Amino acid sequence: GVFNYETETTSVIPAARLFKAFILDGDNLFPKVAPQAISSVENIEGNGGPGTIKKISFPEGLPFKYVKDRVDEVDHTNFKYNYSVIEGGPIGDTLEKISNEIKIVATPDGGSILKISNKYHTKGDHEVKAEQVKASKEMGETLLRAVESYLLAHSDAYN
Repeated sequence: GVFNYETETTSVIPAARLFKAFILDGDNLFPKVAPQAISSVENIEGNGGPGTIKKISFPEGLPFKYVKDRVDEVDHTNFKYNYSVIEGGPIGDTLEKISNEIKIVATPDGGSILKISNKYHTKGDHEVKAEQVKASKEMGETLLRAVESYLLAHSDAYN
């Protein structure tokens, strides 16, 4: 009973840059440029290389505790990022596993669009709640905005 939440977002930053900074360096940004969304990531070790895990931890006031993500390999030339949320967040209820695939696209006059693919893997019970898909899509849009204005404020970081 998986759900295919194929959504997307828009950013003024070109695809490549948005990737090297908002998708390749979110651990040294999300918290800095977005201390309101992330607090610090812990793991990124070298145990599985392509497909390792990470422990993202938000600041207090969170209804959850943290979130482990699976890089599931990563791209670069075509700006692609196949990762997962697995354990972490509102786990339980009706959402145990979650595989997300992202694909940035550069436009001749539209900056870059982030094609997000939230594949939810719940376990029977009720179906994924769009509202829930929105909360996560909310932290994702806010972060994109953080790394979006971080490149301009700083000296063109990730250039």
